[PDB]
Amino acid sequence: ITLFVLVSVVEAFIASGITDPYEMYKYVHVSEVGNCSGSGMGGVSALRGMFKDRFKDEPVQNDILQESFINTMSAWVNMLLISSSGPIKTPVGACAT
Amino acid sequence: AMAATATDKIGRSVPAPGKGILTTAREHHSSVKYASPNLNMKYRKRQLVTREAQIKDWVENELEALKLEAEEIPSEDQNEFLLERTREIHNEAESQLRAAQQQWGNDFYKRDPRIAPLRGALATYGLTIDDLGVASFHGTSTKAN
Amino acid sequence: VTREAQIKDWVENELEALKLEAEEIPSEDQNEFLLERTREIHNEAESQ
Amino acid sequence: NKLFVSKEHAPYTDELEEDVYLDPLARVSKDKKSGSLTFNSKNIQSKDSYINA
Amino acid sequence: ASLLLHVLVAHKLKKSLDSIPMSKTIKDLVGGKSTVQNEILGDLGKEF
Repeated sequence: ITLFVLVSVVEAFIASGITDPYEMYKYVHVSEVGNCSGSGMGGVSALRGMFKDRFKDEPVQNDILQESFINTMSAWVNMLLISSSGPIKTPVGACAT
Repeated sequence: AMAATATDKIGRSVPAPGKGILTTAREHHSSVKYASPNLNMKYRKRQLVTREAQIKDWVENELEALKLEAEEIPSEDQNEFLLERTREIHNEAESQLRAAQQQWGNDFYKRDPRIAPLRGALATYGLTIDDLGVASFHGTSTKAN
Repeated sequence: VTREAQIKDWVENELEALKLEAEEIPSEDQNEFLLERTREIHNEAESQ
Repeated sequence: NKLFVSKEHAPYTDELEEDVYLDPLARVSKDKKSGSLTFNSKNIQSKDSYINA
Repeated sequence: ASLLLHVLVAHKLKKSLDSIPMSKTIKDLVGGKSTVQNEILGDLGKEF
């Protein structure tokens, strides 16, 4: 799910003619670019590795807990692309997030 | 009196703590010779009081024009033309007043770069930075945090 | 548009009182007393 | 296949990180050497960014 | 000790032992993920 999100954040900046995210920081302060994207469940795959793939002693990462969280999608977005210190409010709205 | 969220910076460690939230103290010190009248409550209050009066005769002036509209075009079923209208005038009046209260009392520092969010948050109540007595730390008991 | 005008001579009226403050108490290092202050007036004006 | 290009650095050096978070007028400029968008020591807390704002 | 230290650090990183030069350091082989620096560190403790 983080791959879906990453690819669209990229494609969405392209749709906006922002080619380098840091161009925002020509116009705005680091603290005024935010991320309010949200998930219903999301991380559903890491959740399984945590609850089921562990239960079988199958090899599973030591931080699948990281990737199950609804708000680490927005975190990798900011850690790989955006570098903002803006707001980070993450919505769980189920079928309407 | 304030609440903020802030991300950190480019990284690769998700579980890491950062200094994004330090931005709530951001203010610009490139010029700090003479006192900002803006910080001074006595000042702001006067400015408000002027707007208060300014609003006063706006409502008087509006209520005047209503008499001239009723004295010439509406019938003797004038009670609800007068109800619906004066009601609406007093709304707008209070709305303007509320916005003035807002401009000079609540949000005076919003558009000011010399007043940090944390500063002004306290400042609206006549509180100085020194007045923040206690800091409730997260204090996880981890070395990192 | 009424408020716009109302703001207009508020800024004029405020800028007037600034001349009277500088003409009597600040020295010939008046450039930054005037910078910092008029700057702040125009902020408040735009905010209103 | 260059659509996603992971940022391998922040716009601020680590030893400049705090200074940026605290100046509300700090903004990025093209670097000479790298040509990429960074925060300069000369634009963080400057008189010129007060005037220019 | 080369073959044992290599197989263990190439395993925690999931890349063949050709992808890993023993020339490099554990800080560079990780990239930034300090969970995986903490794992390679504690694993070598139980080992040597």
